[PDB]
Amino acid sequence: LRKLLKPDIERERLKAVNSIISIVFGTRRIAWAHLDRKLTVLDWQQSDRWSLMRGIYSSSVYLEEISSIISKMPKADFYVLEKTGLSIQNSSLFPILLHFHIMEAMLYALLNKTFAQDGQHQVLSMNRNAVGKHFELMIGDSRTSGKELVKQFLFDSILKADPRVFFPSDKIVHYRQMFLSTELQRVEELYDSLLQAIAFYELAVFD
Amino acid sequence: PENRFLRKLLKPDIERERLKAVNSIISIVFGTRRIAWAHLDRKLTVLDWQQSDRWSLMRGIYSSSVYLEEISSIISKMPKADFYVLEKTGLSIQNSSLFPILLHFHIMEAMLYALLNKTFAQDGQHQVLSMNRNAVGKHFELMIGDSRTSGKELVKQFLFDSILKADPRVFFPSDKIVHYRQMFLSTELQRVEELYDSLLQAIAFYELAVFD
Amino acid sequence: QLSGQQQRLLAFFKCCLLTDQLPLAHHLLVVHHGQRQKRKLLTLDMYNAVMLGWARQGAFKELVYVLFMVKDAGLTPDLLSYAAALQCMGRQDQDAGTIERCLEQMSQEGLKLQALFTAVLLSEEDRATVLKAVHKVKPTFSLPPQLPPPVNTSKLLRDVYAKDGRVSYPKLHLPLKTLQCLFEKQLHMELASRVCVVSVEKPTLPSKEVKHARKTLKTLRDQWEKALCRALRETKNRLEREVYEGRFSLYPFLCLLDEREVVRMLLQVLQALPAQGESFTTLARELSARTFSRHVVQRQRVSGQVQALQNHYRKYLCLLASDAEVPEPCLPRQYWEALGAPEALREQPWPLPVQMELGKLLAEMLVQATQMPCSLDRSSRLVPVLYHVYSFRNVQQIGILKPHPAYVQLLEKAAEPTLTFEAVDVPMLCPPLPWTSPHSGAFLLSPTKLMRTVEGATQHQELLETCPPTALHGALDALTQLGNCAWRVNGRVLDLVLQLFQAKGCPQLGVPAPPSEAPQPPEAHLPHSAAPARKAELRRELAHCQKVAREMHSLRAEALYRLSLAQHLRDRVFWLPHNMDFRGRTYPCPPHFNHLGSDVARALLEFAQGRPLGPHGLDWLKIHLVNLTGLKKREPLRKRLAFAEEVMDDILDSADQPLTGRKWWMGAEEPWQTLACCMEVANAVRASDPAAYVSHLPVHQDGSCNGLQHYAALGRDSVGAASVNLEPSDVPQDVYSGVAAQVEVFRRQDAQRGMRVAQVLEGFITRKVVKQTVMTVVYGVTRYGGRLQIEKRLRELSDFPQEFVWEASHYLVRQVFKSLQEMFSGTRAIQHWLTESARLISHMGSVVEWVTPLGVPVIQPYRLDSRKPNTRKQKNGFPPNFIHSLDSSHMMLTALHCYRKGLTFVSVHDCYWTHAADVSVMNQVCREQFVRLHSEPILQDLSRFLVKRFCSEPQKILEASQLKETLQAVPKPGAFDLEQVKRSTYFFS
DNA sequence: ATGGTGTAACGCCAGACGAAC
RNA sequence: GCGGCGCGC
DNA sequence: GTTCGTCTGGCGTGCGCGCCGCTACACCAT
Repeated sequence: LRKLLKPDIERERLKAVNSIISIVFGTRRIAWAHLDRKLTVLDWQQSDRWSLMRGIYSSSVYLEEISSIISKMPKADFYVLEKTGLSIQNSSLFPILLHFHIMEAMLYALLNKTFAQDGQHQVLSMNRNAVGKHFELMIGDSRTSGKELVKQFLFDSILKADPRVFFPSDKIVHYRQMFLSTELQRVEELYDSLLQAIAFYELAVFD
Repeated sequence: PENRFLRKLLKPDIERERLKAVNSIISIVFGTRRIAWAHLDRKLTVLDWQQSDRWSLMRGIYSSSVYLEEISSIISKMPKADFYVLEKTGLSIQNSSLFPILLHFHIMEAMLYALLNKTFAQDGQHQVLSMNRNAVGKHFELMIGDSRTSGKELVKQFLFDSILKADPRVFFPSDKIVHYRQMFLSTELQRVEELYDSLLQAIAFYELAVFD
Repeated sequence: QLSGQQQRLLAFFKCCLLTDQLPLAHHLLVVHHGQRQKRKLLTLDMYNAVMLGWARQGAFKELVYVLFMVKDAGLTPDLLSYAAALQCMGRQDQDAGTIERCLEQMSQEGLKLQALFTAVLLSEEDRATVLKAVHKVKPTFSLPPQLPPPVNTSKLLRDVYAKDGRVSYPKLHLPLKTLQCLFEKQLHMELASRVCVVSVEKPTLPSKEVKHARKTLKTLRDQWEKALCRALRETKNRLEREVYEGRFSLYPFLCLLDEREVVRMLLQVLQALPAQGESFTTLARELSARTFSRHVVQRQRVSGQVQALQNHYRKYLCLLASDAEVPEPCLPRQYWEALGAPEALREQPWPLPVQMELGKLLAEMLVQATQMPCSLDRSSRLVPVLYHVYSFRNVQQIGILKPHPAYVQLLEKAAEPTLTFEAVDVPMLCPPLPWTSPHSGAFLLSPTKLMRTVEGATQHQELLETCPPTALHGALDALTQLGNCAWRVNGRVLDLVLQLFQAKGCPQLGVPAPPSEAPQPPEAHLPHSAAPARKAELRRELAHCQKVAREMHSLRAEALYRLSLAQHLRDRVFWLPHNMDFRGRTYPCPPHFNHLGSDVARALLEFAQGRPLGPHGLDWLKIHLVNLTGLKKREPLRKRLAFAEEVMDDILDSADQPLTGRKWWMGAEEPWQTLACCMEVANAVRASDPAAYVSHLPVHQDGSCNGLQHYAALGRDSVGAASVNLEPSDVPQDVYSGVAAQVEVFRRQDAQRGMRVAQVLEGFITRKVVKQTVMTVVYGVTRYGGRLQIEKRLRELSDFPQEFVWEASHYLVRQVFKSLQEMFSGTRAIQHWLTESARLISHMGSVVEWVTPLGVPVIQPYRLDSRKPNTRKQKNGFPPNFIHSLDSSHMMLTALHCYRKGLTFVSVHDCYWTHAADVSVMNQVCREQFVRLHSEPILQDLSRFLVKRFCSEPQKILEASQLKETLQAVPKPGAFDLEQVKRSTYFFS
């Protein structure tokens, strides 16, 4: 149950959470979802294509973009990031493997607002492959798109069986209209963020 | 002209007025096993100069949580300053065999940009800078072909000279100069180039950016 | 409890024994003993060291003082202490009363008199003085005289040392005096530690700027000599003042050498420093290694070991000389041990901290002393030549000493026409020293390891010293025989190869081309208006030209050194002393120019001693020429000989006009070897009596797929033995073609069965497709690697349907593995048996160890950072290493039994080379020993050995029972009769 | 001609880690 | 020391 | 604290030797 989440957090600390922020980033966009302990999607948004991954790795631009991005996020008990399966052996994917780390660096430093005083980690890295295995999205040890499953969560309501996630009535219009407005574009971060939040609650909090 | 060279050396671009209005800086140079910094004011007085040797980073693993722990404990020992200057190496996204270093440095440069810019979220003013190492070498005439030489001799000259009246380039406090000299002599047998290049980077920053 | 600082102090005291600086050791020891916190650091070995020093100088008073410090430590005197006391009493000619009291006090302490002469390190002068001291009180004390050396009683090595039999050991062609002179030339060369070779690159071009550059470099080298001398003496003064205090320093180590040798060594390292820089630590290791080495050289020079080695070697040459006889015919090792032998010892190296400190000291001194101006055209500013750069070398950042670009450009303009080699890199100019132990052999002064453990693995050597001496005798003799082979350079072949090399080169014949022939980019860049893609296109083109230029430079330098060594040895007779790897295969020690080299390297080499062709010498030379051409691989011997008689005219034309004739030799598979063979046959047929023509050319007899031959012999596989020419046949049997045919019939079976893969592979199952796979299976090819090889053999066919690589490669690797499961059932059973056995053995936390049928211990060094064993490389590496040890044993047996018949024998693992006059004999021995090797229960002895070795520790019983279960599950042999190998013509052909 | 500066796809074992007594 | 190649079995 | 079980991920023909080299390229100015 700790093979997915790093660093190691006491299971009691995980089960006492009130709300989390699930963050998934790609090479051109980043998305996040705010879910509380009642599995209610308090927020779910993504920023348009950013200015990173333009051939150069300037730390000032990363600080500006990431700061402006996390400035729009509310406060939460834990911030979950994606830990990809990229290895230091794939020289073709070195541009990506660097980018993610830079992201993962600043998010670890900028979101742990109380780490300087109490030394308690609030930013985690959740294994993407294990999130795929949880939702049975694996095909040959490779994750497929969870777009159809998110579509089911968004448009299918009472499936004559217990729901896995809840959407507030004042926000379901914005969520579904966001889904349909971004259906033609590759927005796997938007889906995998919500799926990662649900997987976090089902695996770490309510087992 | 001078502004263009000032754009090859300093990144990101900082207003020249605010740059010339600095009271004290911290020059930071980090490697794979050590990190060192020196706190110098506008009077070229070395208020502090130390290194956090023997860390748990590198050694095969790149854990962002451990990076946060180590870098946080390192910056806990640094005083407040008007600007934080880092070393900008000549490492490129090429040379595939040494990519592990280029990642490590970036991680450092990432968190140092995030943890030392304590007021950036409100005013959007950079307090962490990147100074080109090769240009610092050209400033001290330490360049041989396309490789920078050791600045240990210049630091030793700055440390162990009594004459050189007027413009000593650097000043050492009497209550700390004994500790500085004993530190230098205790690290003379070991290659601790970060310790020297940090102080040299501070002096070069003051001479090139502040008192031009 | 050994400590680093204690190591530094003990090495200081011993080094002071070397420099005869007794007052220094007494000063430091007294100061250390006088302080409370420093007295605890001293050890009995140090007091015994200074005690032995005063004993060698005959200082009774100081030795009594040291004894007082021993009892006041308070330690107790041991064997070395009483040895020092007795030595001082004997050298000073003391009265018998003090010596008697010494023997009675020694009897009261419980020490034995013989344990002193067996357990104490004393030189023959020290042993002589101690004996003279004992003979004053105990005059009838004699050390046990041990004279006879035991003869190996191994099953396979019994007849090699048994006195029953007519031996005709071969002698060299050189007389006694000439061999003694060659010994003098090799001794001088090793004492110099350097070899200068004239560079074969370009002819005599003095030029104008070169003269000025050479003058400037000479002046700078003299200035650096003076600066290095002054800085060296000043450093010795500083370290001496540090010895004046109670602290250890490297002063006596600097007092070990003639200083001028230190300066010349530093200037040599400075001249050989690469332009890009070296790791500071590795430079320190090099300076320390050379310092220690030259220290050993001067020590042997001044201690009389060189003179005693003269008296020994000159009497050893009586066995090898042509104009001298020996009392009884015997092997070189036997005669060498019968002569003396003193053997002596080598100074144990310093601790690693001493080495590092000395090396870094010398390097930094070289940095401080060497200076130069700004060069060009003296200068107002003067700067050093070496600089620290602190760059990134291999992942981790490291300090690199880098030369100034003016110094690099100065050396490039000077164009020094000479090359420098190490004394151990060039072949010996005299017959090497016979191997008598894993620590004494090969070169006369430089030590040579017996096994090729990479980077000082220390593991194997102790197990080589553990076994009984006789157990190694066999190997120790074989390595001598290969070393005593006298070689010479073929003048014609070298003249032609050089004529091509100095002009434009010829990569088609293995002659590297100069950088002048590198591909140029046509044309120069034309940026930037158009186009952004053309900048990257010309970028990649320039990258390709630089890649080809660099690789051409690599081959050009390698061949420059090899051809330069060949030229330096043109008018000389040289020897190649041999060595072993951890598994047991033999290799020459000079790596650049030797017969294990490429085609060009082989053609340059020929036997120094000739041999008359005899009745079939010329015919075997013709068969050997056809073999070198490779044009009649599949044909029997009779058709090879008839083919040679057919192309006789092209042979003679190729011999007469090599570069201007028809160039028939240039088309052969081994062109240069074919050319030299063509010259030999041409000279042979043009003699009045070809049967008497003296031939020097080596004839090869190689075993086709030797690994599969040893596997098939182990498993007694019938079909496999028929495939690798173990069964007698009128034509040579090809295993690759047979495997291709078996895979073909499987393809037809699955094609009629309905398999889609077999239908598209119709007409494409060829020998070249399965050649690399079948060949590399013996080395551990799995289904994945074999699938990749088959892919590599399917993509280039072009006439094959699109990709279809997955189905065809997977099905073809499954069918090749199955085909080998039918042809080599016992082979794959044995490979899996050894694999599983190594899996369990190494899983128990122990490396795999075994013993060859000749008594040679083999250990695998695969470990992971004591150090835990790397079980993966153990389990994957055990079978191939075992097979390699078997063919090594076969080769060594062939060498010994051929030596009993007076033949000249050399070997390339499975290629047996001899004179054309003796080929028929060698093939008769080569098979015989083979039959005698696998006739013994190799798998049974290995299984019982591993049971006694690894299934004996009563700790774990689970793995002892499962491992004892698998080890005792020896696969049953097949039906093949091994004796048939004696009648197989193409077993070795 | 030379130097400086500006710009561009599968299966198997094993090693390690975590849990359990 | 890693990397680029080359060579023997 | 040690041992056992699981899982996840890396590897998949072996040993022996030898060269060389560790931002780059183009153009403008001296």
